[PDB]
Amino acid sequence: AALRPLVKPKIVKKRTKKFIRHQSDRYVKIKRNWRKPRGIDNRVRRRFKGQILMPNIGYGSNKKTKHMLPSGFRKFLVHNVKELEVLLMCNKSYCAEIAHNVSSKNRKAIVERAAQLAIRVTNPNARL
Amino acid sequence: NFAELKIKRLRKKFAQKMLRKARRKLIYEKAKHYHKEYRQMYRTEIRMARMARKAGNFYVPAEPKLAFVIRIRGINGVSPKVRKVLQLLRLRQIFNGTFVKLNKASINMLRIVEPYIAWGYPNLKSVNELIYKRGYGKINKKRIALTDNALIARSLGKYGIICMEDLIHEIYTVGKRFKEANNFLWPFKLSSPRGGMKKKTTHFVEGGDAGNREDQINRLIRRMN
Amino acid sequence: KGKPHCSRNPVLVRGIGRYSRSAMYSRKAMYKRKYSAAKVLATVTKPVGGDKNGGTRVVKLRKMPRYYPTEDVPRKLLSHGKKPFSQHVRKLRASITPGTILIILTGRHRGKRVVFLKQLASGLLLVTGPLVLNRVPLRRTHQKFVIATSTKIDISNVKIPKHLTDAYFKKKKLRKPRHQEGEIFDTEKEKYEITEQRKIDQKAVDSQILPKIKAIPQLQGYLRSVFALTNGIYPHKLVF
Amino acid sequence: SGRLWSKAIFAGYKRGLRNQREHTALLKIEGVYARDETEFYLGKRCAYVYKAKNNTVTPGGKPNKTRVIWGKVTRAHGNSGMVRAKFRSNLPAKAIGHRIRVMLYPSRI
Amino acid sequence: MACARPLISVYSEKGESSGKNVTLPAVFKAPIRPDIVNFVHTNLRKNNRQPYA
Amino acid sequence: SAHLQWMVVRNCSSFLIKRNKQTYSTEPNNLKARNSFRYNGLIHRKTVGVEPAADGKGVVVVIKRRSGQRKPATSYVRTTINKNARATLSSIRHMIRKNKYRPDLRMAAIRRASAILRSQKPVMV
Amino acid sequence: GVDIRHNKDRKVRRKEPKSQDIYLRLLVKLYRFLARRTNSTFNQVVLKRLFMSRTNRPPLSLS
RNA sequence: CCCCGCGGACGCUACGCCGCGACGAGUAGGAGGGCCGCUGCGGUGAGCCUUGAAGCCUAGGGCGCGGGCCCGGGUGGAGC
RNA sequence: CCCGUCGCCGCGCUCUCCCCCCUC
Ligand SMILES: [K+]
Ligand SMILES: [K+]
Ligand SMILES: [K+]
Ligand SMILES: [K+]
Ligand SMILES: [K+]
Ligand SMILES: [K+]
Ligand SMILES: [Mg+2]
Ligand SMILES: [Mg+2]
Ligand SMILES: [Mg+2]
Ligand SMILES: [Mg+2]
Ligand SMILES: [Mg+2]
Ligand SMILES: [Mg+2]
Ligand SMILES: [Mg+2]
Ligand SMILES: [Mg+2]
Ligand SMILES: [Mg+2]
Repeated sequence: AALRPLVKPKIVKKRTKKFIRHQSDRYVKIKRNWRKPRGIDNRVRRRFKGQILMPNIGYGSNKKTKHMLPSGFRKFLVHNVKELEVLLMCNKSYCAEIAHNVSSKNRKAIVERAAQLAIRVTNPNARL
Repeated sequence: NFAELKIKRLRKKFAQKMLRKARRKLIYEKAKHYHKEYRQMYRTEIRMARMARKAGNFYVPAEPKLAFVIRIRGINGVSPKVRKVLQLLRLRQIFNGTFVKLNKASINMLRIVEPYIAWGYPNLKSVNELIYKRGYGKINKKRIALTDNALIARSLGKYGIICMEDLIHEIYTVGKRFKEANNFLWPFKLSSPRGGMKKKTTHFVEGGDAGNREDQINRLIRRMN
Repeated sequence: KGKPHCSRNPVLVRGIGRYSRSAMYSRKAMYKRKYSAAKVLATVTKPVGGDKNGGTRVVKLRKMPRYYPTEDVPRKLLSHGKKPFSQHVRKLRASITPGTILIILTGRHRGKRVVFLKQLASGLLLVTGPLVLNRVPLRRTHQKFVIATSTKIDISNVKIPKHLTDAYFKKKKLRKPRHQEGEIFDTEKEKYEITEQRKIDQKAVDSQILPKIKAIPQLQGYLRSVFALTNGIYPHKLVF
Repeated sequence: SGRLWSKAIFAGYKRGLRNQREHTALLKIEGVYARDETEFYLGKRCAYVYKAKNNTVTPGGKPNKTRVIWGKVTRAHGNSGMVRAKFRSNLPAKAIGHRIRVMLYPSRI
Repeated sequence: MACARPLISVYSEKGESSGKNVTLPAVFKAPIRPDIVNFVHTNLRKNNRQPYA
Repeated sequence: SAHLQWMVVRNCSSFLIKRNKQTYSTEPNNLKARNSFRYNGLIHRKTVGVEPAADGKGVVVVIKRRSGQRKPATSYVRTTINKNARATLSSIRHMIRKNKYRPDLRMAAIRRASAILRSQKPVMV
Repeated sequence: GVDIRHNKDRKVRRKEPKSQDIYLRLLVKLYRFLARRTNSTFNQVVLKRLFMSRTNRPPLSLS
C-alpha cells in the first residue's frame, strides 16, 4: 500500500519519555520545558537517586536512525509543488509533508504531484 | 606489454608469497626452540635441587627476576608518593596488571605502593594466558589488539621480536630488550577476581590481599582474566 | 583426471589431523608428484527474415535494465560462515534412540507417550504413537520439546518407508490464488483430509511396531495413558 | 489431562536493599530448595498467566480474557533453590507472591 | 584567465549585436571577495540610519 | 572558475534550501538536486541536466556547450528523447560516456531519467 | 575510574584559517592536499603558516 | 594492441565524508557550538494566505540529549 | 557482467600407480 523506505532498520530510543523541568509538577507558572537546575542545594542538579533525570549527551540517538520517522522515512517540509521536486531523487529516504498554512486547493495539487513522483506524504488527507 | 606487465605482477606476488612462507617457517621453528628451552629450565631447577638433597645440602634457586603487579585499590584518596609510583608502574586503574622486571630499584618502588598492589612471580602459563587473551600493543599511541604477528614485528622487529612467541619469551626470560617489549604491551585490563578477595585492605601474610605473594599470584591471575 | 582418494589424514580432533606436514607429504608421495608448468556467449545471431531486412540480428541475452531506482543499497561484506539451514549438522540427544518412548510436551498431543522411529533430514524426529493406542499418527516432532524416557523397544529390522521424508510431512495450503479482494470467503478446504497414502503408511509401520509393543507386559496401557504432574512429585526428582 | 508445568512463585525482583533491578525476577520453584537442584530448570520457559478485562486472541483457540507474559529461567539465585528469570516485559509488581509456571519445554533430558 | 580580457559585443536597442565590441575592462577580473563586500555593506548601511531614543 | 564560484555560493544562494537538517539546491541543471560542488548546475564549464519534456512524455537532456560560458542565451543545448525506457537510458549513457562529457554524472542522469519516465507512465487503480 | 588529568587533552592549535578569505581557503585546500599526499615537510610548514594569524605572519622587508 | 557483451553501485555540502584508539563528576568561573527562541532592517524564497494569516485550545501523530520544532483537529478573521 | 562463496591462517583431493573393505 504505502510507499516503503529504502531500508527499515530497527529504531532504538534510549529514552521514550520527556525530560520535564524540576518542580514543573508543583507549579503552573513553571512549564515542562527543560531548564538546567543551578541552585546551590538543588538535589536534581546534584543527581541524587530517585530524582528527576537531567538530559545529557549520553541519551543521543544513533546517527543512523536519527530524525527517522516510525515509518523509516525522514521528513522535509514543503510549501508548494516546486519544493516537492527536490525530493524526486530522495524518494526512498525522505518523505514530504505539507506546511500547515498551505491552502486546501493548493495542497490538493501537491498531493496529486507527490503521488506521481512516488514521494510519500505524511499528511496526504489534511484539508478535506 | 600487457603480457609483460602481467608476468611482472605474477613474479612479485610469488616472491611475496615465498617471503611469508619463509617467515612463517621461521616463526614455527623459533616456537619449537622456545619449547625446548622452556622445559630445559624447568627440568634443570628440579635436577639442581634434586642433587643437593642427595649430598645433604640445599639448592637455593635464583631470586625471581620477573613480577606481575596488579593494582587492587581505587583512585580515591591516594597520597602523592604512592600516586606517582603507580603512574610509573602504568597502574592508573584498579585491577590493572603489568609486568615488572625485578631489581633493587624496582623492588623498593613496589614496597612504597605495598598497600595498593598485589604482586608475585608469574609462571609460564600465566604469561601465556595474559599475552594471548588480554595482550594489547601500544602502536602509534593506540591500544591495538594483538590479532596478527605483523603488529608485533612492525614495532619490535628491530629488536628481533617478530611474533607472540618472541614476545612471550622476552617477557618470561627477562631478555636484553625487556623494557621495549614490556612497554610495547598496553597495561593489562583484568576483570574483578571471580570468587572474591580475602581482604584488600591488609597484607597477604596477614590474611589480606596486598603485598608480595610469591607463586600465589598465579591463582589470582586465573580468577582475574 | 585421477580417481579421488580418501583423506589419508585421519582426524583425531576437529581441525587437527593425526599426521604432520612431512608425514602427509610422504603419505601423498608428493616427492614424485611435482608439476612445473603446462565461454558463455552473451550474444546470439539469429536469422531475422524478410527481404532487404539484413541477413541476421546480433541478439544479446540478458538485456540492460529499463528502469533504475533513485537509490540502491551497498552489498554486504563476506562472512566466511553462516551456512544455510539445509547444510547445518543435525544433533540428536544421546537419550533418544530408535524405539525410545518419548513424551510430547506441546501441541494437541500434549503429554502423550509416543515411539521414536528416526531423525529426519531437518533434525525433526519422526514419531508414531501407534495410532490405535493413543491417536498419534506418523508425525514429526522437535527433540527440544520431548522428554526421552528410559523405556525402549527394539525397533531394529523394521522398515520405515523410504518416502517418509520432510517433504512428505510438510504442510500444504490452498489460498490465495486467482483471488485478490476478499469478499467471498476462501475458507473452503480447511477440513484437512487424511490422504489415502498416509493411511497406508500408518498401517504399514504400526503393523510391525504394535506386535513388539505387545511383547512386554502392559506397555500398550502405558502408551495409552498421558503424562501429568501430580502435586507430590517434581520433574527434577523424576527419573525418566 | 495434567498440570504439565511446575509451580513457581514470583518472590520479587533482583535487588539490593535499596536498589531494585526490575528487568529480572527471582522465582521460587516448588520442591527445589537447594542450589544443586536448580540445574534441571535452567533455560526452561516460564510464563506468567493472568486474566484481564478485554478479550485477546488465543493461539489455536477463540479469543478469551487470558493473557501471558513469557520468560525463561536464566540462572540460580542464592543457595536455597531460587532462580532468576528474564521475561519479555518486566513482571508487574502486582504478581509478587502469585503463580509462575515453568513449562519444561526446552527439555535437555 | 586573469590576464585574458575578452571582447564583449555592444547590443542594439532591438536586442541583437550591433557589430561593435568593447574589450572587457580589467575591473571584471578583479578578485571576487564577499567577506569584504559583506563587511563594507554591513558598515555602510549603518550610515543612512536616523537616530532613535 | 568552478572552485572559486563554489566558495561564493556554497552557503549563500537563492537556490539553497536548508530545512529539517537537510540541504537541497534548486538550480536548473542539478541532478539529485543536492547542494554540492560536483552536482552544482551553474558553476561548471560542462554540466548535464535531465528534465521532463514540455508535454507529458519523454525527457529533455540539456548539456552545456564549451564556447559561450558568459552567454547564457546560447550556452545550453537541449535535446528531447521520446522513446522506450531502455533506449532512452542508452542514449543518455552514450551522451555522457562516449563523449567523456562529465562521466561522474552518468548514473545520476540515468537514475533521474528513470524517475522522470516512471512518473510519466499512468498510475494504476 | 582512571587516574589521569584532562586539562591538557585538547591541544590548542590552528586547524584552519579563521579568515573567510575564499582565495586563502582555496590555496589552503591545495596545500592541505600537498601536505597529505607528499612526504615533503616543506608543505607541512607552509600549510600551518597559512592558518596563522596576521601577527604570526609578520611582513618581510625587502632588505 | 579490452571487445560475442561498448558495460560496471555509492561517493567528495573538502565548513564534506571515512577509519582507528583513549576518555566522559563538578560549585565559583572560563570557553565553544546551537538547523535553540523573540523583535526589527538589507537580500532571497516567480515563498504562504479569505479555497482562511497571526493568536489561542487540544485524551491527536511525531521529531530532537536539550533549548525547542513540525504536522492533524477546533476556534479565529488578515496578515505571516 | 546473475549476488566479489574473498584476504590471512589450518587442511583434503586430482593432474602417479597399485591394492584392501563395504555398496551399485
Ligand atoms: K555534564
Ligand atoms: K484458567
Ligand atoms: K601550551
Ligand atoms: K524575508
Ligand atoms: K530540538
Ligand atoms: K489556526
Ligand atoms: Mg523524545
Ligand atoms: Mg507546570
Ligand atoms: Mg551547597
Ligand atoms: Mg577510601
Ligand atoms: Mg558466582
Ligand atoms: Mg584506609
Ligand atoms: Mg569513566
Ligand atoms: Mg575535569
Ligand atoms: Mg563534565
